[PDB]
Amino acid sequence: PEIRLRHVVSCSSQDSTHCAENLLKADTYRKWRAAKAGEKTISVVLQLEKEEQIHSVDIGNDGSAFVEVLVGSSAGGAGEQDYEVLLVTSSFMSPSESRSGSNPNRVRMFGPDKLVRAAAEKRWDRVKIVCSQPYSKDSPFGLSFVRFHSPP
Repeated sequence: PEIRLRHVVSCSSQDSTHCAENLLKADTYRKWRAAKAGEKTISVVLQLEKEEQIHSVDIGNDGSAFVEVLVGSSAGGAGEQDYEVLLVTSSFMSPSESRSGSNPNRVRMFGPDKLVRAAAEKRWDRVKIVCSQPYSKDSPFGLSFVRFHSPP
């Protein structure tokens, strides 16, 4: 079942139109992008409506070369050293593509086997997504969408 996202807890950088809020539902066809070109990495923390176990993760790219997903809890606050990695840094774009802007919109699905199972074993209510683009400072980058699913 698709996990429901309540609100955006924090965002390192976002556009006035392509803002973090756009990721709360994949339904929208709305994107999240950096306020500016040339930020090597950008970040958002999303709050789930309830604490849940994550089974699968779909990522719709939008100009990023790498994407990482970490999981955390709103309970007892949430520190830097507080987020567990759920999906290790995954590639969506090559240096060449990143430089030329080719295939920025690649969508990739990550099932239970491609997630780290220590983190994937537990329940969470916070979700941190980190996007990187070290190969090109020419354009704003981010995600098109993100879908989390609980176990069936």
